Amino acid sequence: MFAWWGRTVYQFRYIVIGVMVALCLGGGVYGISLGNHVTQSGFYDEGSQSVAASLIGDEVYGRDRTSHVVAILTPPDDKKVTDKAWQKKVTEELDQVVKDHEDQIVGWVGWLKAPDTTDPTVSAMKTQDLRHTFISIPLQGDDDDEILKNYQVVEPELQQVNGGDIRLAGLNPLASELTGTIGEDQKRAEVAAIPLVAVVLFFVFGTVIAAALPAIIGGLAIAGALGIMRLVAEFTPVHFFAQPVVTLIGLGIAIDYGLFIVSRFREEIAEGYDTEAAVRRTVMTSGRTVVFSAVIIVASSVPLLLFPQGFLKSITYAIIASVMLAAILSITVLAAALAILGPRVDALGVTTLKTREEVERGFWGRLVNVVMKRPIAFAAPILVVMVLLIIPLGQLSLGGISEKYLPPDNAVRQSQEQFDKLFPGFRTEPLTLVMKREDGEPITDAQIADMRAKALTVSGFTDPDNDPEKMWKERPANDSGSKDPSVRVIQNGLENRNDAAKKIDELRALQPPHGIEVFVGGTPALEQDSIHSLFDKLPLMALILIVTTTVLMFLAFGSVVLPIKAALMSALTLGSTMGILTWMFVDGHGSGLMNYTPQPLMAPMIGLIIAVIWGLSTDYEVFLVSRMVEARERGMSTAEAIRIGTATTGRLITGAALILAVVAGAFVFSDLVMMKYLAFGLLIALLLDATIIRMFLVPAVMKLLGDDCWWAPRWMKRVQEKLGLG
Repeated sequence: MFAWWGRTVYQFRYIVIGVMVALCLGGGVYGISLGNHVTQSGFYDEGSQSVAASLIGDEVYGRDRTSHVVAILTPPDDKKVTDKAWQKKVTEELDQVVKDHEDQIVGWVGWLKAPDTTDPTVSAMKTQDLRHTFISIPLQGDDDDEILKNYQVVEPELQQVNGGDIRLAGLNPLASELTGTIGEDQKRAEVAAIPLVAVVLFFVFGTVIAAALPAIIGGLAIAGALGIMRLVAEFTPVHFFAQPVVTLIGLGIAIDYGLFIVSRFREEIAEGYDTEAAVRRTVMTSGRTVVFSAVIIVASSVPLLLFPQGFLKSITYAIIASVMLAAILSITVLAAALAILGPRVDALGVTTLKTREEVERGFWGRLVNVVMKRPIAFAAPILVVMVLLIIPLGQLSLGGISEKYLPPDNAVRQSQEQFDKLFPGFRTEPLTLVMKREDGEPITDAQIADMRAKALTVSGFTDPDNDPEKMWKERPANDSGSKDPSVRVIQNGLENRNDAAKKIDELRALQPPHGIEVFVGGTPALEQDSIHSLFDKLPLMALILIVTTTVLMFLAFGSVVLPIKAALMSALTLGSTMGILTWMFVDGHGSGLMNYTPQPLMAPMIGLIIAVIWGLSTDYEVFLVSRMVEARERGMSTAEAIRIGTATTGRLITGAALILAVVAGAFVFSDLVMMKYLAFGLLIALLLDATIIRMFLVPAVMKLLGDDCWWAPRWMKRVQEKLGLG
């Protein structure tokens, strides 16, 4: 099978590179337009009750457009907000902005439209000492995606009204700033990471042709994966965050796969085999490991499909479509591309821009004997430090998307927090009570006052009027909503957003008036319903994740003790990495150094970081142990097999982890916080596997385990062979 494709990729090697580089570059120009056909929704549970409350409340009442954009106006030269020459100037300029964009802006509403008003809520749009006043600029669009693209059309000219000084805040000035970090991070990876991965790719192969062939494989994968994600958008939507997690994870692993196929080809050439022999022998060993590695990532990422978050579903498609395409490109393009030029992998050399590898192979031979000869002295201090690193995980707070995902010194984050200080009380996240009747009959004003009465039993709901009768005010209705007599929602905020987990349960516990069914929604209910759905399905994901990666390793290796030693070791790296991230992102240790603000972690990010760490650390255990397993099949003792595998791999795995840490290191400088969280989640897990796990834990435990490392029952070794994996 793998042996068959060894020479089959050589008999037709010219077509194999011809069609595959054509599809990747073909799908590359198609995937250019992915940046347009991509959404931003998918963080809340689309099937929960709070979403139904939020979707029903938008049909009956009106979709809230007041919170789209808020601009804070300030008169120059310490003038107060009563100057008629300034009001006649900036109102003339705002009307000019709306007149120039009648398709994007519906019009602006503010205290400046009626300077001599009596409406209290329009009077609160101007502060006490004057000097400051804000407006609301509602925007056009059906879904949350049109409104953003409409905001980014008017934002340039809108920014120039007062002269240059308007603090644009609200939903869209933040959403444009949050999604705008993707351009910053990916550009940072182009100018500062893709050069650094060219140094590492060269300081492991010594030649131009050798160093550049993984970059060709990595480049085609991105060009190929963006085409498939562009095609997926033609049916179900794909999220904004799915594009970085290809540039981030896929680009770094596609080169890694290209680093073992090019290297094992160079190894079999240095042993004396001909070109067709090595091409036939790499795909039975390295090509077999690359394919097994890719299927282990898919095994780790598909349990995320059990989660209802759309944003997580779009990402696992980006992870599968960039990893499986990275393995295919390796035993296809890179197999043929190496078969075409043969030994000319080492032709070009450094000058067109052995003794160092043997002293490197020698150093790795020395260290493992030190570990094998005294195993418990290494396997015991490491065991406790790792368990000690899982202590901070007990402080796991889960919060929602907010303005504090930017650096604390950000332009828009300060424009937003300035708004909350100047005009308190306008920004609210109430819990809505979407009560509907199946009769299609008007809810009596008594039932409303009766449902409002039961809602008044729960303590901790903001009563700012100092009057328990002006609470649970009916939600204001816009013209765009058609009011069925059956649906009438009431809503009131909370005193502490931490109580939301508690009071949403009490609001559902309130016995509704007879005939009516009350959906509890609001953004605090949208969050606490998405948090709970994660933890109900996280155990089932954990089970499917562990049994699939372990079985896939038993087929990759030949044993059953190594697939369990791996999972035990791979659960240790998970516990330590998430403990540190909780410690440095929830408890904020090291925030001022990286410019972030400590805050609760986003709930779906917890599910993604698990499936990405486990499944990347496991791919490194297959990278390493598969060489020890191959040495055992040549008739070598356990300590001889351990020493041989880990020594002939200490430069490929060390060079592979640098390419991945350079790309992920170019994303730790993200202005978006949860990208820093994921980027650090890679380095901490990655650096822990390539040093503490590879060099000290797996040799000491495999030495302790001895000749039991390779054992597997009789019938199980037959199943692995009958699947053509012998």
